Amino acid sequence: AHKSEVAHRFKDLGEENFKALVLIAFAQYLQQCPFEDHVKLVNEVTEFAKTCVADESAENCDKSLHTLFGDKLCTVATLRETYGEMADCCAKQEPERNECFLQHKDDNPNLPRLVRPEVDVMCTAFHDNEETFLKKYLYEIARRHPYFYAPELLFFAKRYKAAFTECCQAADKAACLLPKLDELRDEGKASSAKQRLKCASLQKFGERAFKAWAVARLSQRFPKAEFAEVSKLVTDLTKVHTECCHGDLLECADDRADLAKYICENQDSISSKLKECCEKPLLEKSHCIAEVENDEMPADLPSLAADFVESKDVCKNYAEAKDVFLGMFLYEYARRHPDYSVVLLLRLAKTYETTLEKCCAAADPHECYAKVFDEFKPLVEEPQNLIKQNCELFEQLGEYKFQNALLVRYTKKVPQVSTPTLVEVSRNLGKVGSKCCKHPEAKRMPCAEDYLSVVLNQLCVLHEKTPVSDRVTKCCTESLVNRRPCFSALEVDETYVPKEFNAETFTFHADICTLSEKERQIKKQTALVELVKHKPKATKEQLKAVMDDFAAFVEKCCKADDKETCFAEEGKKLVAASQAALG
Ligand SMILES: CCCCCCCCCCCCCC(=O)O
Ligand SMILES: CCCCCCCCCCCCCC(=O)O
Ligand SMILES: CCCCCCCCCCCCCC(=O)O
Ligand SMILES: [Co+2]
Ligand SMILES: [Co+2]
Ligand SMILES: [Co+2]
Ligand SMILES: [Co+2]
Ligand SMILES: [Co+2]
Ligand SMILES: [Co+2]
Ligand SMILES: [Co+2]
Ligand SMILES: [Co+2]
Ligand SMILES: [Co+2]
Repeated sequence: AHKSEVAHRFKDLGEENFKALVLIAFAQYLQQCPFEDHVKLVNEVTEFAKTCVADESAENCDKSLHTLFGDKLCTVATLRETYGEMADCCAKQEPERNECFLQHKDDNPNLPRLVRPEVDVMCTAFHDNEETFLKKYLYEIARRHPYFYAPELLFFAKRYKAAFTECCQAADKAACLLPKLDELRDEGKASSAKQRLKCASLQKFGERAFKAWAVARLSQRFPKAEFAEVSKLVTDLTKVHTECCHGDLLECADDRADLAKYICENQDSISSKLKECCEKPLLEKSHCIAEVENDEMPADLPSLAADFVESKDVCKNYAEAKDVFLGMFLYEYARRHPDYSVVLLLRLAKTYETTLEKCCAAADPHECYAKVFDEFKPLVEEPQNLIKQNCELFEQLGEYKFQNALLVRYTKKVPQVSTPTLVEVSRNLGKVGSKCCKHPEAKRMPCAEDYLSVVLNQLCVLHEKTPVSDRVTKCCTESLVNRRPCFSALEVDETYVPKEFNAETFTFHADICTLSEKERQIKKQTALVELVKHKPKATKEQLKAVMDDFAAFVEKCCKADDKETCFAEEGKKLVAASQAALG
């Protein structure tokens, strides 16, 4: 396989893992081409690989995968028809050609939404046409998420299969399945957004900013590891994110294996918990190490007060290699705080920095910087107090009513954002409450950071494409440490011009009674926002009193025969009282 990289990779990867990545890849570059067309390209390329395994001497096996992929893209007939100047790439050398192709990938393709089929239909297809069933999904998921790291999407497509295995052969397949599909969807939609943010935050902020976030996260993960070790990994980890964001998966995947290789050797130098993962095969090893549990910190926890306070060379050591010192601070503090959000640990370091800038210029440095660890406690409480205020509320209200609290809350704060956005974001923010309040107190803040980050990012992408607010924009275009407290610090818009009434917005029909919870709930939540938009000035009590009356209205007309007249004639009456109530 010296001659042929193809064969080299068709052996490092399964045929099954290969065929899927080739499919993923082609979708990701050629988003508009049909499935049938692609599975044709897949098989042409697969048959070609095998040939090279047998004889690496076979013609066109010697070629680099870069050259072979491009050659196979330019094979496509509708390349000039559908993809225009993407076809012009095909006239260039393979350095410029591949880079050309990457530049034409649509960050947001305009493809219809994927409408989930009824379980019965799906399960039938899972049985009768499994491969076809499972490959379209990778296709549909990939066309829509072109920059998504193909190997991650390979792990997602197999957890998918395990749900049809489990939920299809069950009494109630629907009630079983759709919460596992919405679950994976949610985990997959998160992972997509996490990859954008990671790549975005590398360019929109410093490599320093990324290296710092990295120090802190890896110091929690591997607490029993020297600054020098941690430091080295931060470097290699940056190298890999900088490359994977360039977009070349081949080098990206290679670097990862190499890094994982380094990690799996030297494992006693890094962490205990890396054994499981380190056994795993190529693509998976890297995947697992990213997710490995935070290793236990050494029993001996030397006071960080001794080194960074209550010492003389604090200001000396800082003067030379301050970013080593700051880094050393952050490392030391990070491993002694795996329950802290990373955006917090960084905030603390920007403090220690900010402090030592002032206090080293000071006449008495020792007495100047003696209360730095007291400047951290307000910063630890703010995110902790919002964790408890919010998880308190959640338990009382349950997920739906929690969501509805958030809807009313945010609609007043930013009434300009479309009802659909507000509804999605609030729903999703509910799931953060569900996901993370089930985590114990320690583990709560990391959890929040992960999910908020994506929810907040997705929001911050959507909005900026179609801006409606100054205050959302300031927060999105702001530091990663300061992005969340910026949103938290939002207040109600007192300048809003209440929306006009429209009865159809508050009309309702019998369907709702038998509808699915999700789609029923969303119907009601649209109304809630629309209500709050139309009457922002209204009290909790006032809105509750309506919500109580709307509730009973449904409970009634869904226990009615000829519900349709009920809904119309009680909806006329409900609407009228409501206007009276809030008018
Ligand atoms: C509104 C979502 C409900 C779930 C709990 C949210 C709590 C927000 C505060 C915690 C933020 C942690 C990240 C950070 O340290 O900035
Ligand atoms: C347009 C949607 C705005 C969503 C705001 C997300 C805020 C995330 C942090 C939660 C902090 C508590 C709620 C708040 O007061 O903002
Ligand atoms: C003032 C204009 C007419 C308003 C009509 C009532 C709309 C309220 C719908 C809110 C949904 C409540 C949530 C629920 O009960 O699950
Ligand atoms: Co060979
Ligand atoms: Co190899
Ligand atoms: Co059968
Ligand atoms: Co998506
Ligand atoms: Co390359
Ligand atoms: Co390289
Ligand atoms: Co002292
Ligand atoms: Co967790
Ligand atoms: Co303003």
